[PDB]
Amino acid sequence: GAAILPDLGTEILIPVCAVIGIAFALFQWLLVSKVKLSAVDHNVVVKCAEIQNAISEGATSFLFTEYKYVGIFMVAFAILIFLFLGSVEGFSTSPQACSYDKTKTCKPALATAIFSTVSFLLGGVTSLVSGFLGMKIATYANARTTLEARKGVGKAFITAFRSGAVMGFLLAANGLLVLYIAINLFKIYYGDDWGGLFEAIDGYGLGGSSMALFGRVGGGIYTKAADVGADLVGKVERNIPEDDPRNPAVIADNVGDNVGDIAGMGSDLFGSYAESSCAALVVASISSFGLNHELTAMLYPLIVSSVGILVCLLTTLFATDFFEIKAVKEIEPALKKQLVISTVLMTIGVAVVSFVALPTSFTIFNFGVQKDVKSWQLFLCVAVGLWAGLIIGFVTEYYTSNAYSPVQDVADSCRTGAATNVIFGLALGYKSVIIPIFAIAISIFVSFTFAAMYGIAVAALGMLSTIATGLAIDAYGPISDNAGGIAEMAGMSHRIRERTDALDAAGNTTAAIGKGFAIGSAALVSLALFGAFVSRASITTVDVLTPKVFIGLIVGAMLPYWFSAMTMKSVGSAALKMVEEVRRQFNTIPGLMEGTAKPDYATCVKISTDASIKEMIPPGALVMLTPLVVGILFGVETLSGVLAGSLVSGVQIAISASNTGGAWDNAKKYIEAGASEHARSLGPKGSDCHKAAVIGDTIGDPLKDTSGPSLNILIKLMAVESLVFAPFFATHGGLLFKIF
Amino acid sequence: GAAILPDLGTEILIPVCAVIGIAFALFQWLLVSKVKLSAVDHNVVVKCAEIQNAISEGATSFLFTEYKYVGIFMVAFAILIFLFLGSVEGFSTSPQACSYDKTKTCKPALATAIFSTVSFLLGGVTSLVSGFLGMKIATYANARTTLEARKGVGKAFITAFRSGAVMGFLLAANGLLVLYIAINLFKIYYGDDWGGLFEAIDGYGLGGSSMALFGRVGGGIYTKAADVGADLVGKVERNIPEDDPRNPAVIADNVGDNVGDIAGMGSDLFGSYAESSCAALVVASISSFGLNHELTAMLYPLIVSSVGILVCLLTTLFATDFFEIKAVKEIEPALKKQLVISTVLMTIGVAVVSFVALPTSFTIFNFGVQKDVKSWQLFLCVAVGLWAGLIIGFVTEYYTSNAYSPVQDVADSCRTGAATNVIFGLALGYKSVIIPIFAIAISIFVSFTFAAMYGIAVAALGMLSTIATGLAIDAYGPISDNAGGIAEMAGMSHRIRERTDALDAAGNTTAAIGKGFAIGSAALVSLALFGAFVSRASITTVDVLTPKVFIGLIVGAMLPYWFSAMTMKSVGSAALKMVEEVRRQFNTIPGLMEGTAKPDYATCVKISTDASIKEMIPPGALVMLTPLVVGILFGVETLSGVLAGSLVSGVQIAISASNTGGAWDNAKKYIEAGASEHARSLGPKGSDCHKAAVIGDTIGDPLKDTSGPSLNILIKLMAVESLVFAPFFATHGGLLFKIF
Ligand SMILES: [K+]
Ligand SMILES: [K+]
Ligand SMILES: [Mg+2]
Ligand SMILES: [Mg+2]
Ligand SMILES: [Mg+2]
Ligand SMILES: [Mg+2]
Ligand SMILES: [Mg+2]
Ligand SMILES: [Mg+2]
Ligand SMILES: [Mg+2]
Ligand SMILES: [Mg+2]
Ligand SMILES: [Mg+2]
Ligand SMILES: [Mg+2]
Repeated sequence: GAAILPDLGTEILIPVCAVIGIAFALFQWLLVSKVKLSAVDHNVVVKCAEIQNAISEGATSFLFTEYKYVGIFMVAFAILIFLFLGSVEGFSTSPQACSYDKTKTCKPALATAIFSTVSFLLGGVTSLVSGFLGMKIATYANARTTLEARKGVGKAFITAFRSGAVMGFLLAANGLLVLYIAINLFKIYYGDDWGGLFEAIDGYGLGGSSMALFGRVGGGIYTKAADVGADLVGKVERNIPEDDPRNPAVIADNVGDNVGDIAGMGSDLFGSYAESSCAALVVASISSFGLNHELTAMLYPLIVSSVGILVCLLTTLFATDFFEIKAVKEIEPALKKQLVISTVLMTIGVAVVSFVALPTSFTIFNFGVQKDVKSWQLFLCVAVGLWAGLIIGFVTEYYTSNAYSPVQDVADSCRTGAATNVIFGLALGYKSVIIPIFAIAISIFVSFTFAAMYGIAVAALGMLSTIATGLAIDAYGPISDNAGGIAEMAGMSHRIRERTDALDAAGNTTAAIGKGFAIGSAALVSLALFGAFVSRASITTVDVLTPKVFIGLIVGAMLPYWFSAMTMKSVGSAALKMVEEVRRQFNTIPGLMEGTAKPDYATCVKISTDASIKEMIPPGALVMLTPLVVGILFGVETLSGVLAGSLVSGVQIAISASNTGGAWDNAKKYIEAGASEHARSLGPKGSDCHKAAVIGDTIGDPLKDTSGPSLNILIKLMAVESLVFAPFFATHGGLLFKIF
Repeated sequence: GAAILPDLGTEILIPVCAVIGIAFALFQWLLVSKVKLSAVDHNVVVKCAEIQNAISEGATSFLFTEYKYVGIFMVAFAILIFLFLGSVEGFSTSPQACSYDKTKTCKPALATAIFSTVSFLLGGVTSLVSGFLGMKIATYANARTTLEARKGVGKAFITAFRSGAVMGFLLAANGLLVLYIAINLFKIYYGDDWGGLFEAIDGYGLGGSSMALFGRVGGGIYTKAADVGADLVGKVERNIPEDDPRNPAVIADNVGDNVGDIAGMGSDLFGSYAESSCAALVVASISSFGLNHELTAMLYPLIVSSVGILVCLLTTLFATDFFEIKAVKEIEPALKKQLVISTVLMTIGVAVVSFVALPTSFTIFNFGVQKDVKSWQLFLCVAVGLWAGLIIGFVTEYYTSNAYSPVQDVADSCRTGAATNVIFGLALGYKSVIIPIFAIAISIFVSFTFAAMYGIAVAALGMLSTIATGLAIDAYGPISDNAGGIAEMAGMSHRIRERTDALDAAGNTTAAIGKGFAIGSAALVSLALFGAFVSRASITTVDVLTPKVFIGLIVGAMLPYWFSAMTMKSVGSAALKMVEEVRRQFNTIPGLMEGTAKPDYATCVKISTDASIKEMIPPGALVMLTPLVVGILFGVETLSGVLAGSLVSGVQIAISASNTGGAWDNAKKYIEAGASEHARSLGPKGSDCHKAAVIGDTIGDPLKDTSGPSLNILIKLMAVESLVFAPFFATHGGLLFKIF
């Protein structure tokens, strides 16, 4: 049954919304361009511009190198997709009867193999663009945030936030537009074969997350090598300020914020948005929407996202135009209010979309059967994802902000040395998983009960319906981070660093929240994708108490630990190298420590470049080889276990790692700031307590910036990879069992 | 089909072996008594005995206190077993159809509710006795190991190993004898109802692990509060030797070794032994062995354990009589030979038992169907468990001994400070899980394929078939640990401390191996119990892709993290208080640092005492309340998800935690001994590298001695607890779904 909103209306609405989002991004960039600087107080302005250029150059240079390797891997893997999918039906060009309707004829499997390859490359390119554009605005907005900090913490906040909004709206609108275009283009070939249309379109998220994996891990290793090295020798050893221009690692550190926390994060969340959308589309395509060719209801997830962009635009105006920050204590609540307002506004918006873009009754594919579903039930499916997100955001704030007791007790434990700081920090992260898990569990139960895998996929999208705002508050952080780095490097007044420090602490919490959203939506979309895989692979039942499934389960649960071992070890080894280099320069360049000789920044940049480009390979291979090795050797039943295991296990370590690291960072910020008697009693900077906090922070660096956040990609990527390769595994896989 | 060994032979063989094992343990205690000392070099022996008495008193005092609370808890919980199990049949006194065969009449459920309570209390008491006896021999042989260290390493090794043997054989023999006795007594009532007999007997393992959970957590919190406190103030802050008698936390530290690493560990492994034996018994009881009332084959597990005692006795003779240690490098291989020799001899033993105590063909219950199994197939089930163990031991030795690169690299990373030491340590533990998981997975596949749940249960018992030797090599460690503590506290020669340090380092490795066997066997037995739970609860299929099972799965995966948060935070807070107290004594008691005034040990003993008794409660509650809360509220489908996720997730954090902790300890021992130039280059004691290693070591302390090893109990305990209450949950549970 047709919805109120006709198909042509949907066809107009979606790109209009994307255009509006792109326009809004450009406008914000324009407003930020009003902050002027150049390399040609004149001296402070000039110095900021020079440091900005060093950072910009370093960041652009790394991504080109990273993206060159990743893009080569992408072409290699696209060929694998083509051959494996094509081999299912012997590359025949002959049409076959639709698996979703024997009375109809569908396009050849071969076409789906081709178009899956196309959408995969599309997703990879779009994901690269997401990270690059993010890096561009971040490296443009950093120094401008620094200069605005001369006028106060509120002005600086607005520059960093407007700029964060540039990234969020660009990424959400571009991701939406590309998907919309691909669908209309692919439809020209597929015609009424919507099952094949959307199965092919599903490659988009596969490409998105494939590149995101390397961007997150590569970017992650680069930044943490520099970060740990700079901080340990500078702050713990040499008793100099963080980001001091004498420190040879400071440039790599600040470049790192852009290539990891920005570019990597950007590709990462694009993968999230793409997979959730695509997962909804596949299930709907063989549900009544796709069967009755009802375009509007079929594109329900895209309409939700179209409205999300608009909702986030309005929300943004509240922080950008309706409220002023005057005191440091107002930053975190400002940020939180963006999550609150957008959620409330999006609840309404989702109700509107459910009311006008769905028929009141319809059916959803449910493991071979068409399940009767009502539109108010779908509304609750996406709304439960939306509200799970907000809950995750609140709990994550409680655990990572130095405004609350958990982080303050972590800082407090520094009184008894680094070891107690680490014990308290590990305990905090472990403890922090409880409510997000419960939130995710509730979201699963509601959405699974109402609309099976579609409901779940649409819950994932619900959690990411406010993605423009999520990205904005998140990207705000590394920009603020760079601003303090630039302030120190340019020798600005201590008042400037205090303001940036306030901004930066809030970004710590905000980064932990973004990670919570990414993990939450990854669990959701991966479960949806798990169910879809099972159908696509002709599995009747995934029975945990069979030998094949159970070994998959316990092995899948182990993968996130293997992945974490590799990434942690990489950062550890590179940082060890970094410390040796930094020590060397301090110990052997005359005048360096005295400030009359300049350090060699390039050598540190090279160390984090070499380690990242090299060491991103094995964990990337682990994730993407796993479904192929398990699918081909052991078959779809064992692979089923693996998917379930990696999901339920990976999620726990991802959450605890990110929050522990976030907590160590803000525990350190708390001591550095001395904004209360308790904080001051832990100081001043350089005290044993401070140094214990720095130890904790640097241990948390790879936890929250390399392994932790990348785990959500491990999960969601194997999930979509297995779905895309399901027919191939079902037909040609399980060799070990076929032999014996 | 009867086997070659008649029922009467089996009835005689089992206690004969137990008694032999008891005799052998007593013989060893005797040879150890040959080493003489008394508080009535003369002044060294006297001081050694006054110190031994101080430790013995503190350990006995805490155990009584701890056991007081646990026993009280044990009685309360026993009342729940009676009521809940009794409620299944409305406390009827009438017989009813067999749950395994409705054509037959069985003993009333109410009877089984009573015999379950009896076996529960029996197991609890036997678990208490297990811990207590271990503590007795350990606090007896510690000073004897010290005094004998005056004559060389070999001499001190033997005393420590003989004493470890006492605990290993007493525990194994006693655990067997009690089980055997309880089976014969219970059979008096049950007659031909063997299903009901062994269903009731299954309470034995429930009592054993229930009470072990508190013993591992309570003892673990006690010991680690002292350990972290003593080491941070003494070694990191005040630059004095480890175990220095001036340190007021040193008595609590050394008491703790016996109270956690010995008593808690002993209960822990008794729990492992009992659950494995019992789980095999419940499946077999409704297989052909139980239905045909063939006593020999039905007691296959107890006959395996009986031959295990004999094999281990033979194995012990090799380290004890046939060989001796001249060089410290011979210690670790000596202990590993115990594992290799016992594994090989037991392979032969299990072959013989399989050949003489089983019919060549029989059936194994398999989710309703009687499955045809051959004796050679059962042989491989127990053998694959046995060999999985040896593999796990080798891999664990590789990751925790400082004779190999991973630990040496971790020690090396100390050159760049505590933060790199910690990052490397975390990475190592994450890495160490790969092969054990694979070993476990292979064990599952083989045993599940051949003989379903019975096969898996029997793989679990195979891994624990050399439990006496396993316990010997492990218990050897803390005895050595204490011996070095006594050496330092008695101001003995530096050369004495060097010898015990060598003994101690090996003990760290064997303790990590012990934990691996416990985690390996816990995975196996819990999977077997899981399957049995599913049958007993009348679940047709555990379908991962249902709302009820999946929310169980993800939540159950979260539980080990929640458990770790509690236990890590408890140690952190307790250790923090300890540090403050030790500082207080050093800063306010005149003459203390100088050596002319005595420190108040009692205050430190009180800190760890108070913290442990209080803080053992909530994690105990979490583990014990979970099956009841989920089973009653959500039902057996959800609890099924919980059990699966708990197992596959908990195993990863358990292995990684114990091995990380072990690694940091031995990295530290490596630097402390300086037995190579690389080791010496990181020294000497008090260096920045040494201090960085001590930081890592004290972070690892709660990881490997509180949270990590208790995690295996969390898994195996919820597993039996679920099976025992299965009829109850199946009848009266799932309330939330029955209402709305
Ligand atoms: K940040
Ligand atoms: K030990
Ligand atoms: Mg830093
Ligand atoms: Mg940074
Ligand atoms: Mg920074
Ligand atoms: Mg930060
Ligand atoms: Mg950092
Ligand atoms: Mg210690
Ligand atoms: Mg100790
Ligand atoms: Mg010790
Ligand atoms: Mg030790
Ligand atoms: Mg220790």
